[PDB]
Amino acid sequence: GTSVKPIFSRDMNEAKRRVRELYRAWYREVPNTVHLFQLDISVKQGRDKVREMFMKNAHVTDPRVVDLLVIKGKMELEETINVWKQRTHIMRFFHETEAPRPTDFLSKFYVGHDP
Amino acid sequence: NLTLNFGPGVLRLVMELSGEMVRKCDPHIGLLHRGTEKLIEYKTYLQALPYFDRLDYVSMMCNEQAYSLAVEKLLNIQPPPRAQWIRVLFGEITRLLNHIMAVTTHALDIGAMTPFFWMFEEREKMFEFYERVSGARMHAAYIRPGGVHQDLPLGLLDDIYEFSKNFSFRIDELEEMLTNNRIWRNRTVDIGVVTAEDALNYGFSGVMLRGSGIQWDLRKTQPYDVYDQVEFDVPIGSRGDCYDRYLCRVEEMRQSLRIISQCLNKMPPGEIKVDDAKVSPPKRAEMKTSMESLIHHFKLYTEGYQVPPGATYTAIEAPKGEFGVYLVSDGSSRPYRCKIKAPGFAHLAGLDKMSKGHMLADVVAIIGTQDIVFGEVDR
Amino acid sequence: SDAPPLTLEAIKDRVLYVLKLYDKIDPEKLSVNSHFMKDLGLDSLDQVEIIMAMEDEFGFEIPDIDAEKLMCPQEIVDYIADKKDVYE
Amino acid sequence: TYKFVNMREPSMDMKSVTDRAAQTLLWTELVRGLGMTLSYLFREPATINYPFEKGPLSPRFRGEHALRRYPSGEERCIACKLCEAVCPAQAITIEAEPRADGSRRTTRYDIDMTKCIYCGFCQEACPVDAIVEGPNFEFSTETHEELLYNKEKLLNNGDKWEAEIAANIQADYLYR
Amino acid sequence: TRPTIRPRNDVVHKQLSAFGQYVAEILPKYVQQVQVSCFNELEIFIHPDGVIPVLTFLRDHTNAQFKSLADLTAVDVPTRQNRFEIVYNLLSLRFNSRIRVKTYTDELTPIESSVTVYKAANWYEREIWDMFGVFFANHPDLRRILTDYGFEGHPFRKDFPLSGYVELRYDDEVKRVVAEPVELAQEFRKFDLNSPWEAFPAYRQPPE
Amino acid sequence: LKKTTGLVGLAVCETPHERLKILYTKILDVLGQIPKNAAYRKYTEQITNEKLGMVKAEPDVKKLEEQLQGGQIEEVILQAENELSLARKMLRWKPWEPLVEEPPANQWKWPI
Ligand SMILES: CCCCCCCCCCCC(=O)SCCNC(=O)CCNC(=O)[C@H](O)C(C)(C)COP(=O)(O)O
Ligand code: SF4
Ligand code: SF4
Repeated sequence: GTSVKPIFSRDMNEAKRRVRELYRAWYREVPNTVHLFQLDISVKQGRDKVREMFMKNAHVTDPRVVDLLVIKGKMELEETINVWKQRTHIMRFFHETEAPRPTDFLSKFYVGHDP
Repeated sequence: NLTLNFGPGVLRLVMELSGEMVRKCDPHIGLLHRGTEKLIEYKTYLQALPYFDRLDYVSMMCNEQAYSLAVEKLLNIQPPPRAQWIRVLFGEITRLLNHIMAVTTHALDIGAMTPFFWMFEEREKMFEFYERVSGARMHAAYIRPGGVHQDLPLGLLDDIYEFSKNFSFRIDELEEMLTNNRIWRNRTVDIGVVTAEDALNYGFSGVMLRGSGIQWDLRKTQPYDVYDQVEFDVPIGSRGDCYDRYLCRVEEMRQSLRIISQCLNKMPPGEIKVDDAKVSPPKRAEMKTSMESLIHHFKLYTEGYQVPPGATYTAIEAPKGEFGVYLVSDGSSRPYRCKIKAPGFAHLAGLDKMSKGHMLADVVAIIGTQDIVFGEVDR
Repeated sequence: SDAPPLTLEAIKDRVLYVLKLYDKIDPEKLSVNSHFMKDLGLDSLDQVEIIMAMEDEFGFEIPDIDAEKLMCPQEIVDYIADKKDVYE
Repeated sequence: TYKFVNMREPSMDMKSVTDRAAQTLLWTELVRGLGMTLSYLFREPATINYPFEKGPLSPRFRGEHALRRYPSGEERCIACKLCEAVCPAQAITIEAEPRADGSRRTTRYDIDMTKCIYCGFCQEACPVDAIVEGPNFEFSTETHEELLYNKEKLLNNGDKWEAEIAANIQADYLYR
Repeated sequence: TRPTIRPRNDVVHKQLSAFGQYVAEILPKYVQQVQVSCFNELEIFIHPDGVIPVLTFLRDHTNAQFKSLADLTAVDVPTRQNRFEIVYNLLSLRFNSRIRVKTYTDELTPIESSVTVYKAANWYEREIWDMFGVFFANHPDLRRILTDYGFEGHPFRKDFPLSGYVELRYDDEVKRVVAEPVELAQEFRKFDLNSPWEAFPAYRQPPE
Repeated sequence: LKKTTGLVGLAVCETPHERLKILYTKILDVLGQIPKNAAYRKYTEQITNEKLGMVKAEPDVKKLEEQLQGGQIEEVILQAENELSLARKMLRWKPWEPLVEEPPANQWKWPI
């Protein structure tokens, strides 16, 4: 069985279509946001960041999770349109001020007990 | 039709203007959200009591009374009569503080600004009463889920009587400066009119209901402490505008003076907290001389008292409207859930409806007449 | 030169030019009959990116219901030819 | 019972209409408000002359914390950790160990004055009247660090304020 | 029952029980259970699909007419398969009464929005979405209302840490306010206040 | 005739008897389409028949307002309209059917 109630999409095709529309909207909006918020980054960097944030959730195989993520992304885009955020909120996506945590075993062994 | 953001109590307001009129007004909140409802779950009931003073800092003992009533209902206990009379007397005094603050702040936002000082003198005197009883001017924590923390000092009732027999002249001077003023009337009359059906459906409570002609008051319909034992009148508006609500608040101040007089005259003797040492801590002498008293003091001040499992919704007539707490207890000494219903939330939600087809300067008046304090709105 | 009708040749030149404008596609591999998936190594996001670029140069909105079937430049040029209503 | 606040119908006879027109044209209520303000001008102001005059207080006042001690000179605190457990803001940190003579005493007693909410729970949970909330309130600071009290600072506060602290405790302990 | 025990009212209990039976008879398709507490508080547990009908009934029936929506909130109980519990509190001025309607849902199952029934629910619904992550369908505009812009996660869930995951400060190198992973100078001391020796035998559970 | 009923946005209704009779007749007509065994039908029919019998047997207004136990007859007409709308919505919904489905095993078990 395992019958569940839908949100917006009956199967994966509709969820993929909604993801595509959200990506189109973000891609179109990136240069306007860069100009309006007076960011130090370029349009290329903003579009690359949008692509990275979209591909971060590429392993989701549940239409309900996918369209819930689409709803969240639409809400965030709407937040960005109306200048409800500020420069800091937009720039929190890049972590320009955080030190780069290492990945290999030896560096993590040297810094501390963190696995 | 331009869009503008009135940015940074403190409030952010995004509104569209078509010339002088207001098309849409959306308030953004969350600037004073500290997460009280989540921090409460990590504290015992006594430890979670002081949060309610910070909830609505213009009316503090009312929040204390609401939380105490909820915890008492869950505990299946009742306070002694003297504690209830103190609660009622203090609640009335707090109502005066809240109404003074609201009316004077509304007038100052309009631009009068003299009654602000005139009545903040009396507010300072009220702070002293709060201070004498609990040692704190504003964040009192006087009212506890067993009654009150301490008895009144031996010279408090006389001072309350002396103060409360000269307040009528202060209210009369405020009305002289404001009630019949043509500028004030033009600023307030027929502003933010709300119908009774819309006020009911939009979740409004308190004066916002009574200003629209609805005859509703939680102290009369659902008395909690000693209210069914005191007589007072309930002002009712006729137009639903800001002027009617201002008049209702002034009349509520006068009726609060009436109830204060009744409470002063009819003070009973007895103890001030429930004689159940498993809920209320014992006296210091008993703790320092009795073994059971010491054990109970230790366990109450370290672990707390266990509340039987269950969920309750307790609502009181706070000076800003119906103030409620939905408390869920799982049987331990820490509440499982504490949802707080503040009338400011619903009032600010209905602000957008109430500010349709009004000037930009009318939004300030409507916000003032809503009696909005963002501590309770944001929680 | 002033305003000649959109030839099936000039449309192909413009489409190919804005395809070379893409940074992820090298000029020495793509063809008019190339496929985006296996002859160039792109997923759906570059496909919508490519489609969006075409919309900007051409100037006409392309709906998503039928932009997913533009899988190679051939059917792309056929789509603008049909939408612009140009024959040969 | 209920009252009506705005249910008055104005009279429509000639005299009342003329009176309202005269009020509109001659600004009688504005003059009345001006007279009220003028009358308020000629009375004594309520201002006190700080810092030479201080506002009234009571023995129950909560101010800067202090640690008291017995008349013999030994500190009252016994490291029962009730005040730490009852503190709503978790502003009290206590560490203890047996002393040289085996007495139960604290080795660390820290109160973070920037975390404390001055609710008085600590002074009422104490079974030996060790920690008290003193009556001092003029202890502002130019740096954040000096508001993090340790055991030495609290003991110094107790030794400094013991006179009026004990006077207030004597005056109020019958209500507790 | 000495003056230290809260007095018990039986007439209100009987009236609430009778009205609960009446409501459960009228709407047998949606109501799953009816309860009356020992302190005279009536609550009704219904199916998620009956949010719009039942509420409408309680707002429009000549015998119920629960006109006012006092409060709307959610409760998180992670041990349940249906994690979140939605609570509606209704006040009837004509009959001077209060009722409670309870519904269940999970992370992915949406609940039909009751803005059409009660306008006051509007902001309340947003609050739930801000704090728990419950999605309300057919809402006029559903977005965060309390948390910061771009805040990740729903704070009021039981698995959300008390101090969150990020903290704000000001950086002079970038000349702006930045967010960092949270690091506390003093860790929040966790107290094991719960004790053995159960206190209420009336709530004892079977030993399964 | 009274004026300014007191509730903002509620107008004074002239000849309220005819409006009440028409509304109650329409409510009964809509209820006639609900199945007989439905509890909603019998309960609402009983209430509406009682109200109609009380409104038809009293020509006065103040005495009728006192008898109806609703007060301010205009809001009684408003409640009649609300009941009619609810009856139509209920005929659409059909809530007399059996339960949709049982809840999970320990859905409503408190504590935990
Ligand atoms: C300037 C500052 C910019 C800030 C950026 C803000 C980021 C907003 C984030 C929006 C919310 C989301 O991520 S929405 C989360 C997106 N959901 C999914 O990806 C689920 C299914 N995924 C897939 O199908 C494939 O991975 C996929 C590659 C997607 C499809 O490839 P194709 O169809 O080609 O085959
Ligand atoms: S006054 Fe309250 S918050 Fe301050 S240290 Fe004492 S118990 Fe803690
Ligand atoms: S309650 Fe008193 S005796 Fe116990 S640790 Fe605190 S200060 Fe010391």
